Amino acid sequence: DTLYKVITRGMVFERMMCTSEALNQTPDMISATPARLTFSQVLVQNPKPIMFRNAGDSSMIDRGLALAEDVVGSAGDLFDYAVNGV
Amino acid sequence: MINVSGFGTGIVIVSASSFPMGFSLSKFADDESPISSKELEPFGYEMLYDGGLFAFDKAAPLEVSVSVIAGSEDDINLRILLNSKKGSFRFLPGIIPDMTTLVATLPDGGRTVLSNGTILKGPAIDTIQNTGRRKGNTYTFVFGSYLGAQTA
Repeated sequence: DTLYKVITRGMVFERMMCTSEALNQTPDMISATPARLTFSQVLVQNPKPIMFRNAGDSSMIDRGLALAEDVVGSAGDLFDYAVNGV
Repeated sequence: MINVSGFGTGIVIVSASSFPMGFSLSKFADDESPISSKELEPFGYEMLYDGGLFAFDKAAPLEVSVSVIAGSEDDINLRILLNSKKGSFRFLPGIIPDMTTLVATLPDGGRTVLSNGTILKGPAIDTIQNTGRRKGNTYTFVFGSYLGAQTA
């Protein structure tokens, strides 16, 4: 889920995820453990997003053609709970 | 006034099957080094690319060379040790068959014991030099358990 940013000596990269890991256990080293990792970049169009600070001030997502899914208790009782308060 | 003499050194070597009781070493050759060992190298280091250092552990054995006068009884005993085979006699788990334990005594009084190891190599027959002297036979051991004994 998380995207990571990597800062080497002078070079800064963004949108990376780890893709590998290779531990090693050898008589050459007992105290420590030599490891070799690997990262790959997530490629996306429009690398610089555009953001609005107002939630109402935003565009319109589109959700299409779902089902009413029914499975509901009753008609009168739910309304008599919703307006009478209980 | 520090005494670093080697006069009076004695060694006892005990085995698991060949010499369950052990024998003694007292006749040390003249031309060769009577006893010596290689450097113990139990640590390592790698250099990071920032510019720093990193130190760790690594495995290290211990090797000893012992020389005797050719024709002595101790040479016969050491040749007996060298002639045995690991594939022979019994087998039981995890003992490095026929452990040889070496107990060395210093003229000063300090004692050291080394275990978990076996003989490694040595001569098979005597050799004659240009001057008509048989050379001093040498034998190499390997030890895995340097028991930290340096007591007075």
